[PDB]
Amino acid sequence: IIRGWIFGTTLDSKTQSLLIVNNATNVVIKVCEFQFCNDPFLDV
Amino acid sequence: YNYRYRLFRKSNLKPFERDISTEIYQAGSKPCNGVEGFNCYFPLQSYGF
Ligand SMILES: *[C@@H]1O[C@H](CO)[C@@H](O[C@@H]2O[C@H](CO)[C@@H](O)[C@H](O)[C@H]2NC(C)=O)[C@H](O)[C@H]1NC(C)=O
Ligand SMILES: *[C@@H]1O[C@H](CO)[C@@H](O)[C@H](O)[C@H]1NC(C)=O
Repeated sequence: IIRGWIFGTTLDSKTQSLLIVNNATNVVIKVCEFQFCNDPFLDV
Repeated sequence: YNYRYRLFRKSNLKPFERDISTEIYQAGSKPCNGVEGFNCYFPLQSYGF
């Protein structure tokens, strides 16, 4: 059920954030000023 | 007039740190609430080449 992590300061597009999404051992990684789902999850 | 520097900061950068924040704040420490004015100098400033 655990499928990654968010890292940064404010975590809400006010700053650059490292996003890691995990598919057990495959990983997706990107570093934008993302706006996620505001109460975060992988959006299945 | 485009070529730009943050003229002031609230701390020095870590080596190879990138910072694209854009907020007015201050040069110094006067209460300013994100509005320009005395001491409230926006650090993003540029050169007339
Ligand atoms: C990295 O980010 C942190 C915030 O998450 C910055 O820490 C704050 O720095 C100001 C002064 O610049 C202090 O007034 C705050 O009390 C600090 N907060 C915390 C929680 O420590 C920090 O300046 C940033 N580091 C760099 C090198 O830019
Ligand atoms: C991992 O999951 C993402 C969606 O969360 C998907 O785009 C990607 O193709 C997946 N990769 C693998 C190898 O499972």
